[PDB]
Amino acid sequence: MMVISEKVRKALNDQLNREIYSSYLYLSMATYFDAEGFKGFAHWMKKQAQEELTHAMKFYEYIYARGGRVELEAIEKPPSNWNGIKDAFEAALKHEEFVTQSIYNILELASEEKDHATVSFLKWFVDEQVEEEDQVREILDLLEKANGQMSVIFQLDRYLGQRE
Amino acid sequence: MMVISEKVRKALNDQLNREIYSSYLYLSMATYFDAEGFKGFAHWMKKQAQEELTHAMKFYEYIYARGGRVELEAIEKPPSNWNGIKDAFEAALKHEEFVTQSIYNILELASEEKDHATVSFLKWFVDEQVEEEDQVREILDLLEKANGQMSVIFQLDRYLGQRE
Amino acid sequence: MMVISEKVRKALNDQLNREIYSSYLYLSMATYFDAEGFKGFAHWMKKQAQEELTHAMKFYEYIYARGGRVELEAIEKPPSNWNGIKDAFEAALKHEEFVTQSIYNILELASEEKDHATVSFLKWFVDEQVEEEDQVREILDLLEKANGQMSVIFQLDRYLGQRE
Amino acid sequence: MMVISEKVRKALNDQLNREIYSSYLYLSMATYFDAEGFKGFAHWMKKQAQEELTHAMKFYEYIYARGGRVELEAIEKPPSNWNGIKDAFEAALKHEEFVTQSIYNILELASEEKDHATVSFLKWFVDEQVEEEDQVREILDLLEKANGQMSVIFQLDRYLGQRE
Amino acid sequence: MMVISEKVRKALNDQLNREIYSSYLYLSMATYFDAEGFKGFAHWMKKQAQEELTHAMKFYEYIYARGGRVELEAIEKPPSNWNGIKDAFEAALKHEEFVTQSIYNILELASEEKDHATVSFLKWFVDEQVEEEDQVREILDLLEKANGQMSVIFQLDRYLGQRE
Amino acid sequence: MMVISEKVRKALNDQLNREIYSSYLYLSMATYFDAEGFKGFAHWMKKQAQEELTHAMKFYEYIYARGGRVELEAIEKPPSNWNGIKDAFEAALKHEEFVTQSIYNILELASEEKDHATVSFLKWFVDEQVEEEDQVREILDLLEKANGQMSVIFQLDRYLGQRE
Ligand SMILES: CCCCCCCCCCCCCCCCCCCC
Ligand SMILES: CCCCCCCCCCCCCCCCCCCC
Ligand SMILES: CCCCCCCCCCCCCCCCCCCC
Ligand SMILES: [Fe+3]
Ligand SMILES: [Fe+3]
Ligand SMILES: [Fe+3]
Ligand SMILES: [Fe+3]
Ligand SMILES: [Fe+3]
Ligand SMILES: [Fe+3]
Repeated sequence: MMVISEKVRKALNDQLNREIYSSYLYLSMATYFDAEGFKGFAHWMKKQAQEELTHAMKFYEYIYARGGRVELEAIEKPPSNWNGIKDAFEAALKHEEFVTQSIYNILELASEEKDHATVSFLKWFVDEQVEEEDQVREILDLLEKANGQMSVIFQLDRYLGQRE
Repeated sequence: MMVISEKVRKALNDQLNREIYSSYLYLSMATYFDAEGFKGFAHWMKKQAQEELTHAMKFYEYIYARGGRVELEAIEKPPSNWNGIKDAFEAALKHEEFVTQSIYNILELASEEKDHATVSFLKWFVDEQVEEEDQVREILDLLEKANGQMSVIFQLDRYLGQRE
Repeated sequence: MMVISEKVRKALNDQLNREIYSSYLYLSMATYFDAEGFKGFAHWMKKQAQEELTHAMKFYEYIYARGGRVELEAIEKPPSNWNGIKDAFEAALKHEEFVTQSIYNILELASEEKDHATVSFLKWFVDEQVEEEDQVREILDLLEKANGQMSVIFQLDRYLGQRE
Repeated sequence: MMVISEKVRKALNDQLNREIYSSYLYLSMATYFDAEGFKGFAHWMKKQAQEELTHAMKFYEYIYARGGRVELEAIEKPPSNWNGIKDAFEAALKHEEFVTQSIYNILELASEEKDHATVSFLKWFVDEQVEEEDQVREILDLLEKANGQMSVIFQLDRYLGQRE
Repeated sequence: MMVISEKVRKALNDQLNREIYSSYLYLSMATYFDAEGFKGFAHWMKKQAQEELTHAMKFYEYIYARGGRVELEAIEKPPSNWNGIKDAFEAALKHEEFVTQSIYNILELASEEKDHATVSFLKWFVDEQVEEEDQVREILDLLEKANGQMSVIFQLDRYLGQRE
Repeated sequence: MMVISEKVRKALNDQLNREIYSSYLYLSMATYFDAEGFKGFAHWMKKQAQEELTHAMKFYEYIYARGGRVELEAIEKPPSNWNGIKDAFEAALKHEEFVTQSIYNILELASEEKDHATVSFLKWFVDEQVEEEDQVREILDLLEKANGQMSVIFQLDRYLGQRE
């Protein structure tokens, strides 16, 4: 039987679906970059999309480990175009900060319910979000320095296209 | 410039989104098998979901190679429950036969337009569909022979849980 | 259930039986070459007979993959006497060209029915028949040049006897 | 020149053709097992068909070694269906016992003619027939013990499917 | 004797000669890049010329495999001057798209004649042309982004000069 | 700036174009040998065609090293048929002797102009032409000894077909 509350189960399932959307949004940013011919930025976003799916499956396996079940929900259509390289990465940063706040909300729900197992499980994501946000902020700072000069933006398309 | 027609680009983009849905459907079947305690069947379905993502990305890269762009659409909520193991695999077979017909329709459209590049590209998917349909039919035949015997269902769950 | 039509299943089953006969014909050619004391030509024909069985089994496995069944039919007695070495290889070429036309007829039937899976499956055989015909044409050209000279025919016997 | 009698040559050639039919019969049993969805039993029968061809070719090479020639005859249509797994293997046992008696008849004929070379050649087949018959009896014993339990028949299908 | 029609043989021979011209055109592009001091772009074009010769020899061997013969025709003088790097690669792209259409025309002729062997042979070039066009489009996108900045064009010259 | 005279540059460019024609001529001889069924002689001629391209590219790189430019000219249609194997190799010998005299004419022009760099560059070709002529003379001597004797011509075809 399920040892998380239905309310914590719902919060975790909601977050799983949010991570699925995150993966889909980053794939959409990849489609935009590929349409604009930045094959390295697109590669970076495809890798990010794969990473978000691993987040979703961590939520999946935790839900089942606590006796719950996962219900997949409809996936909203992501935006398909951005008003520039900066516009896309600013959207990514805004999205990741929203994901961080969502995880925070689950953590406090679990803590109020004295569900220490879920509180502890979420630590990994708190720490991971620190890094996700930082990587996007670093990219945005580089884009600010480039100031639209393609001499430099070529170098950064090439470097992010190196992501493993 | 785009060297596929807009109608062929649309058909290919539609199929990419269909493959994304397929992946999500197989993930949902995994949520069902895991809820029912069949971790080997669930494992098989997670592997199948990943395979469907590789199909989607094959369409993605071909579309860009012909000068088109991809637009991701909303993904419909899949079913979450089946009336038993057979019911789920029968749903999988019906879905794969629908995917095959979808591929056939693109092939016939591209052939009507004398788009030999797209006709040739689609051959890989025709052959792959033969294999996917056959593997599900094989599982259904084994389940029919098992006739609900848990000894045999345990053995098959093991076997499918070994999928690489 | 069977997802090829009965007319296509019958065409494929007919061709499987045709490939069995091909194997048997080449074994009969081996009996002739061995009776004439050309063990290298006989070796080549025994290898060709084994190759034809691999063709039959490719049809076999495709038929089952599409939900059909194979029915083996009577095997006609092959000829056992030829006028000479070149006449045997000329008969081989005529047989392979007949096999190619038989395959073409299946492809055109499948295409009429929009059975794209079977059309795609048969491509391997179209390409292979090009090679089968060409290898016999090459041997026939060498035998025409030899012009019955037993010195040269012995060299060709030793060379064909090296077939792997 | 031929140093076997024509009667012994005919007996050996008749047996070569019997071995060709044996191979074809076992391939037909494979068509039945594959239609019934027992891919391991079918695999065993495909291996047996290849073994029977090695028997035919041992007769072939001996006939030529004694200065005779081989004449291939029409091959009769084998049965395509059996009333079940045990029915098919009972047919296989009856066939192999008929093959053994046929070999015995050649041996007795050659002995009457004081053709010691052929009597000695046939000892390999006498000994091999002991093993062929015994392997079928062992499978029939296993099927008798299984008594139609699919739990056990799955085991036997996988075990026979491991045949090298 | 020839098993392609004279019309299909002439279409294939015409294409072989077109592939020879393609090779010569790319060598001429190398003469331009070397005159402009871009040794890496020139290296890329020398490698491309060699690849075009392999295309010509594939047509050569297929014509002979179907019993035809090759007749080499005069090769027209290629252009030797372009208005810049991007202009040369735009010419390469236009040339490759013309080559693709030429191949399509042969494919449609062969299909009209039910020459399934030749249609199938041409599939390889259909797929290869997809790749050739895409590789030139990728180079054109890089040159577009470079926007005449010699900093980037030096790097691109080195990179293309590494072609194996 | 160009440090060869225009007259020497034109002589070298003319010779580069002559070497291209040489390559094409030897490919045409290959088309003849393949039409006649002598795949070893054809192989030898294909290897010779590639060797002539290496000659052309040695002229190419020297022209650029001295500040000149290469202009590729139209290639004349080579003969496609010869009155036999010996006729083809006699034509090859006559061609190579013509090439040697052409190189000599460049050397004498450069010496008149005291262009010691070009005189020295051409020594490699003087020495190479000695070998080019000698290998064809050797083949012609073998063919004279063979005297149309097909037994011997087979041996010569296989030997020339081993060319690396
Ligand atoms: C290389 C880009 C990968 C594609 C990312 C797609 C993002 C949206 C996909 C929707 C979800 C589909 C189901 C995926 C389940 C994966 C489960 C296996 C373990 C990761
Ligand atoms: C040493 C060379 C051996 C050549 C043997 C070729 C025999 C050809 C006879 C064909 C007709 C009988 C076919 C029987 C079925 C064989 C199935 C084998 C694959 C499983
Ligand atoms: C770096 C080398 C570049 C050389 C390109 C030359 C293209 C000129 C075309 C002329 C054709 C001559 C015949 C060549 C036949 C070669 C056949 C064998 C090799 C595939
Ligand atoms: Fe995430
Ligand atoms: Fe798929
Ligand atoms: Fe065949
Ligand atoms: Fe036997
Ligand atoms: Fe090409
Ligand atoms: Fe030369």
